[PDB]
Amino acid sequence: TKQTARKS
Amino acid sequence: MASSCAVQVKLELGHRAQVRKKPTVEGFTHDWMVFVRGPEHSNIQHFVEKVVFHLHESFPRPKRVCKDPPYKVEESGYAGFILPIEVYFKNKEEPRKVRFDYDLFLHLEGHPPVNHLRCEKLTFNNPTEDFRRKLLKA
Repeated sequence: TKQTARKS
Repeated sequence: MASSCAVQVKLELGHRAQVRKKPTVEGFTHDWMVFVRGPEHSNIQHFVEKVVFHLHESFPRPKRVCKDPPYKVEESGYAGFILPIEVYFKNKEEPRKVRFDYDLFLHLEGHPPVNHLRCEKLTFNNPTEDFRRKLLKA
């Protein structure tokens, strides 16, 4: 992916 | 009465995100900014009480409240998240607010910076006379 990791 | 009315206002939600030249001392790798505005520099402040950005609880003072434009938040971070945004109206009757779940996403190093725009139209059916006047002053 082009995106960084995510947080919830 | 014989007349009915439907007023429609347009809002632009959006965000910008850039990889920092050097991460912050905390480890944060990106600078971003998120915003709510109207188009053509319209004066939405006529009908918008406040805009509330609900940041991820990892951020200090996560409830960021903007009572006066520009309705924006500028932070540094290291990871994308969903950011609920609430626009409060200068109204007395329903709806008193509208909520959008904004995807605050960040791109990797080596890809271009993020510049994202998201258009949303709000439709008020038969507003009161005073809400209607503010809506149309915008």
